[PDB]
Amino acid sequence: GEAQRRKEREELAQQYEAILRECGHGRFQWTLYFVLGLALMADGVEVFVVGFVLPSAEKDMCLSDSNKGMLGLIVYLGMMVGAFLWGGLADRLGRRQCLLISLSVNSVFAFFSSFVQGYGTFLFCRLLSGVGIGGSIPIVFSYFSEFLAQEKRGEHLSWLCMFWMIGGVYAAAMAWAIIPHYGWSFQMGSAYQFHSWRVFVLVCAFPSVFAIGALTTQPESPRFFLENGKHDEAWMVLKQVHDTNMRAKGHPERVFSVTHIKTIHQEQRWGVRALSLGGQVWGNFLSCFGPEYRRITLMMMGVWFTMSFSYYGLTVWFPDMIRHLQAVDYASRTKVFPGERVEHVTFNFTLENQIHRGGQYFNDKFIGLRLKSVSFEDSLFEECYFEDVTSSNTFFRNCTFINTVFYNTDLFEYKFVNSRLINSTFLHNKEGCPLDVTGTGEGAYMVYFVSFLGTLAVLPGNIVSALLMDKIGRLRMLAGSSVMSCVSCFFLSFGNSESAMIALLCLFGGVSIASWNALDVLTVELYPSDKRTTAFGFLNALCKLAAVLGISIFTSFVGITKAAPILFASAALALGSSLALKLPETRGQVLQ
Amino acid sequence: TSILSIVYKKDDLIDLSRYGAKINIGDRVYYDSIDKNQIKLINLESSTIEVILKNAIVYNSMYENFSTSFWIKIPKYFSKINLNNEYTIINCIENNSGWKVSLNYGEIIWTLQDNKQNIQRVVFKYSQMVNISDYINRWIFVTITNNRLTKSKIYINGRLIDQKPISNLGNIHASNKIMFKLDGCRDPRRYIMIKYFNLFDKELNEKEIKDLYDSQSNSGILKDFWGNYLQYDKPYYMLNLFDPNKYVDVNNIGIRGYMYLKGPRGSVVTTNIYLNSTLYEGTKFIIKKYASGNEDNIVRNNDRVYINVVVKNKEYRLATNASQAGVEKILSALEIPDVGNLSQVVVMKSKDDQGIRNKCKMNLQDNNGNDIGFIGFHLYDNIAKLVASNWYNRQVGKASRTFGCSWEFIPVDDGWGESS
Ligand SMILES: *[C@@H]1O[C@H](CO[C@@H]2O[C@@H](C)[C@@H](O)[C@@H](O)[C@@H]2O)[C@@H](O[C@@H]2O[C@H](CO)[C@@H](O)[C@H](O)[C@H]2NC(C)=O)[C@H](O)[C@H]1NC(C)=O
Ligand SMILES: *[C@@H]1O[C@H](CO)[C@@H](O)[C@H](O)[C@H]1NC(C)=O
Ligand SMILES: *[C@@H]1O[C@H](CO)[C@@H](O)[C@H](O)[C@H]1NC(C)=O
Ligand SMILES: CC[C@@H](C(N)=O)N1CCCC1=O
Repeated sequence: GEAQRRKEREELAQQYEAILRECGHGRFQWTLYFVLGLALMADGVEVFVVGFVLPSAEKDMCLSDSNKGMLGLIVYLGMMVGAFLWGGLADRLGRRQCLLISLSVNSVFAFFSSFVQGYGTFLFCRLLSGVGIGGSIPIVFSYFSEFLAQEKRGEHLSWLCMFWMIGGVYAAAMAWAIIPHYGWSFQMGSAYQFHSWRVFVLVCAFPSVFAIGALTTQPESPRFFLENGKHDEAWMVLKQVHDTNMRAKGHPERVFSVTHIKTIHQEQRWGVRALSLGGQVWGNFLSCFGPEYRRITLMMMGVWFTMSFSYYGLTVWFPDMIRHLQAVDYASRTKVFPGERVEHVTFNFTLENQIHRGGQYFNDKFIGLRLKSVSFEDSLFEECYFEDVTSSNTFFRNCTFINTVFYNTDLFEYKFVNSRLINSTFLHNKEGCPLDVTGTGEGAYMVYFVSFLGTLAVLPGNIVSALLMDKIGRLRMLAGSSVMSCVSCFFLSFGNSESAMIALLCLFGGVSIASWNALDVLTVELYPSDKRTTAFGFLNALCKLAAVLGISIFTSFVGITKAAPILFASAALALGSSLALKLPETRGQVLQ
Repeated sequence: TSILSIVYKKDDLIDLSRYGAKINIGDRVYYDSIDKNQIKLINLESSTIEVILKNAIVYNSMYENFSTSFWIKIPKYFSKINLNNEYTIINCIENNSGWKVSLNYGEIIWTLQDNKQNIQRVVFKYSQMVNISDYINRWIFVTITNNRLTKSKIYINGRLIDQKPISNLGNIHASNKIMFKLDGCRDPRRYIMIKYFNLFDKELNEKEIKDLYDSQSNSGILKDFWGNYLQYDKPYYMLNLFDPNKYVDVNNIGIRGYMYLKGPRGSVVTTNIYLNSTLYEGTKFIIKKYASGNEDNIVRNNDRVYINVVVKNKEYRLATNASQAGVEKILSALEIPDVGNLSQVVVMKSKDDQGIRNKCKMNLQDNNGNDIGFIGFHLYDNIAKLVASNWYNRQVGKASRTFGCSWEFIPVDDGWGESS
C-alpha cells in the first residue's frame, strides 16, 4: 500500500520534472516572479507600520504603556495565526485561491485601521491585517517553486527575497515623505481627526491591493491540480507555460508534446464541509510529523525558531539602544539652577532640559511659556498666576502652592508629584490625556534613515546568495551565514555610540540575509507537494511566535547590559547552525 | 407643645412660648440685614446668647422624652487647623450632666450625659471632597429626638441619618440656663449661623417633623444656593442641577448669539481639606423687578420680573423670538433698549401646584400672558443650548420627571472663599 503510493508519487515527480524541463525557463517564470514579489513586498511593508506611527498615535489616541508594547507585538501574533491557517488551507483549497483570500483580508483590514479612532478597534484591525498577511511567505515560496526545474531552483527562488527588502525601502521612504507633515489636520466629523500617520497607513495598504490585482492574472500551480486528482486543467496550465515561454523565445510554432500526465488517484452542509476541511488539514499537519518526516521537521523547527528569535531580538534591540544613548546624552546636558528668589515680575520664556530647585517665587505671573523636560523641585509659589502654559515632561515635585491660579494650563494633577496646594484654583484646563504621553519631534528623520540603511545592508547578501545558492549548496550557505551572524553578535560590545550602532546594524543585516534565503529554499525543497504549504506555514507561525518572544526579551534588556543580548543571540544562532548542518541535502534533486 | 422658641422682634429676641424665658445677648452678636431672624455667632467671648428657663420646665426626669429643632449654617473649613477640633456650640450641661450640640470637621454631634457621666453620641457626617455640596455653607434643618425608652435619633431636613439606643442611660439633669456660643474652637475666624430654635417635651415623629420643616421652610419665598433670600439688583451665578459641571456662557451679542452651557467647571483645592468645584464660573444673572408691588427686595413666588445678563461687565436682557421653529427655541441676550416686543417677562416659581417646595425655576411668558414655558437646556449638535419650552410643563402635567427645568442661584459669599 505505502510502496504503491510512494512509487506513484515518485513517478509523478519525475515526469513533472521532465515536463518542466521541456517547457523551459523564460517569460512565464519572470512574470510570475514579479507578481509573487508584490505579494511579498506587502509582507515586507506590513512589519514597519505601527513602529512608524506609534510616536504620533500615542498622542492622538492617548496610548499608555502596556498599550504601546502590545500594538508593537500585534503584527506578529496575527501573522502567527494567519501563517498556520492559510498554510494549512492552501493544500486543500489551492495556493492562488488562499493567496487571494489572505491578501484581500490584509488589504481590507489595513484600510479599515487607516480610519479607526479607538485603540481596541485599532488593535483588532491591525491583528486581522496581520492574520491576512501571515500566509504570504509560505504560499508564495511553495507556489513559485512548482514551476521551476531542478537545474536552477535555489538561484531562482533566492531572487524572490529582493522584494521583501524593497517593501522595507518603500515603507521607510513613505514614512519620510508623509509622516513629518504634522500640520495636516483634515477634518471629517467634529469628534474625529485625520492626521498624516493615517495617510501613511493607507499608502502602506496599497502594495497588498496591487498584489491581488496582479495575482488574478496567473494560473493555479499544476502540481496542486495533479495531487488533487484534477488532470485536465493541470495539463492546460502546463501548456500555457510552454506556449508563453516558446512564443517569447521566438519560436511560436512548436507543440506541447505531453499528452497524458500521471495523477494521484483520489479515494448543515456548510458545517459538514468545514468539519471535512478541518479533518483534512489536521491529517496533513500530523502527516508532517510522520515517520518519514519527523527528523527533518524537528531540525526545521530548530533552525526556524533559533534564526527568528536571534534576528527579531537584535532587529528590535538596535533602535532601542540608539534611543537609550540619545536619552543618556540629553540627560547629561541637563542644566540645574539650585535656589532663586523672585519678586513681582512677568515671565515669558521657553526652557528645555532644566531643573530649578529650591525656588521661591512670590506673586509672579507666568504668561505664554512652553516647558520641555523642565522640573521644579522644592519650590514655593505664592500668589502666582499661570496662564497659557503648555508643558511636556514637566513636573512639580515637593512644591507648595498658595493662593495661585492655573488659568488655561495643561498642568494636570499628575504633574504635581507629592505637592501641597492651598487655596489654589484651576480654571479652563486645556484638553490633554489623563497621563504622560511623552513627545517625539525632528528625530523621526533619523529613524527612517536607519531603517533604510538596514534594508540596503540586506542587498549585497541577497545578490551573492542568489548567485551562489546552486554553486555552493543550501546547507553550506545556511551554515556559513549563521556562523557569521554569531560572530557579528559577538562584536556588538565594540559599539556604544549611535554611529557604532548604525554600522553594527548594517553588518548584522547584511550577514543574516543569506542564511534566511537558504532556509526558505531548503524548507520549500524538503517537503512533498501535498504538505509544502502546511509545513512551511506551521514553521512560519513558529517563526512569528519566536519573534514575539525575542522582541519582548531583547527590549527588556535595553539600558541594562550588553551581555544579555549578545549571549542570547549568539547561543541561539550557534544552536541553529548546529541543527542546520544535520538536515538532508536537496541540491540537484527533483522537486518531490 | 413648644417650651422655648427664640424669635426675632423689634431689636431684640423673645420667646413665643408662654414661659417668659430670660434672654440676654452680647454686644458682638450680629444679624443679617434682610433676614434679621438669623443669628450670627463669631468665635469670641462676648458673642454670647444666654437664655434661662423656669424651674418648672428644667429637664430633671429619667423617663422624659424630648426633642429640639433649629436651622444652622456652617461655613467651609479652609485649612488643617480645623481638623480634629471638636468645638461646642450649645451646652445645657451642669455638673457634667446634660445635652450638648457641637461641630467638628464635617460633623454635627448630639451628646447626652447622665448623672453617671455616661456619654451617648449621635453624629451627622457630610463630606468636603464633593464637587457640589448640599451642606457646606448652606442652611440645614437639624432636629433631634430623644426617647428614653427606645432610641435617640437625628433628622437632617426631615430624613433619618442616625440613631442610637439610650436605654442604658440613667437620670439626665439639665442646666437652668442654655447656651449659645462657640466654645472650644482654636480657629479665631470661625463663625456659625443659627435661627429658629425650638424645644419640645416629647419625641416627635416623621410626620410632625416634616410638617415643621415645611412650615419653617418659607416655601412661598425664593432661595439661593446658600439658602438665603433671593434679592433683586444683585449678580447671581447660575447652576443647572441636572448638569452641574457646566455654566451659562455667551458667544455673540444679540439674536444671532446663543447662550449655552460651557464646561467643564474648574476646581478649588487645598490638598486633603477640600476639592470642590468652582461656583464663580460663567455669566451673572441679575434679577430686575417688573410688576412686583412689594417694597422689600425679597423675591416671592409667582413674581413677574426681568433678568439681566452681565457680559464683560455690561448688562443685557433675556429675550427670545416667540415666532420661530419648534417649541424648544433659543433664548438670547440683547442690548436693553432693543428688546421691542420679544418675550422678556419671566415668572419666578418655587413651590409647585400643590405647594410642595422645590428649587428655583423661571417661566418665560409673553406680553399677552401666554406661556413660552420653563427655562432649561437642550442639545443641538452637541451644544447645550438654552431654550424655554412648554415640554417641561407637559411633563409636570403628566407628573413625569422633567429634565433641565430647575436652576440654582449662587451669589458670592464669604463662607465659600473662592477667588473671583
Ligand atoms: C483660604 O481662603 C479663605 C478665603 O479667603 C478668600 O480666598 C483666598 C483664596 C483669597 O483670594 C482671599 O483674598 C479671599 O478672601 C481664607 O479664609 C479667610 O481669610 C480671610 C483673610 O483674608 C479672613 O478675613 C476670613 O475671616 C477667613 N475666613 C475663614 C472662615 O476663616 C483662608 O485663610 C485661606 N486659607 C489659608 C490656609 O490661609
Ligand atoms: C516677553 O517678555 C520678556 C520679559 O518678560 C521680554 O524680554 C520679551 O521681549 C517679551 N517678548 C516680546 C515678543 O515682547
Ligand atoms: C522638600 O522635600 C524634602 C524631602 O523630600 C523636605 O525635607 C523639605 O522640607 C522640602 N522643602 C521645604 C522647603 O519644605
Ligand atoms: C521574505 C523573507 C523572509 C524569510 N522567511 O526568509 N524574511 C527575510 C528576513 C526576515 C524574514 O522573515
